[PDB]
Amino acid sequence: ANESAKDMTCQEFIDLNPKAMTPVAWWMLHEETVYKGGDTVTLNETDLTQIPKVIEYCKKNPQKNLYTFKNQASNDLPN
Amino acid sequence: ANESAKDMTCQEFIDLNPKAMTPVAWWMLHEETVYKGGDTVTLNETDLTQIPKVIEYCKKNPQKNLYTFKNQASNDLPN
Repeated sequence: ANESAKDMTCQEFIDLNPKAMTPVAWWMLHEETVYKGGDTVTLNETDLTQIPKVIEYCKKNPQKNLYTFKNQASNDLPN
Repeated sequence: ANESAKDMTCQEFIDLNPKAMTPVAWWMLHEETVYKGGDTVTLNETDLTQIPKVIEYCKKNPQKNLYTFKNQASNDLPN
């Protein structure tokens, strides 16, 4: 266990099963959070737009880490 | 994309990468639904205890649907 989704490389992300790619995408994009400002853990329209972009941006850059794709994304949550 | 994390068979789950198995094991313990007046969406100690047990339930019962292992687990609310 714990081969590390946060250390999965982008070439490996685009090669994992497309069933389990969907949970991986939000786990990363919302960075395993406890959720702040409320409990509205639903997919937001930014999130729904980013689910394809976190895949495209990996096949476009196969050398990158999977979890650094959080740095671009705002989601909805407060600082 | 758009393969069924919600219908990954248990023989297919124990064959997915141990990197992305971790997101799927939470995702199944806490569905794409919305929360019920709390913050226990974290990898709390019940979830940390269930994440290995649901992997063990798939390799011992490889015919089951991975998401059946939610129906046993009353963890997706505050207590």
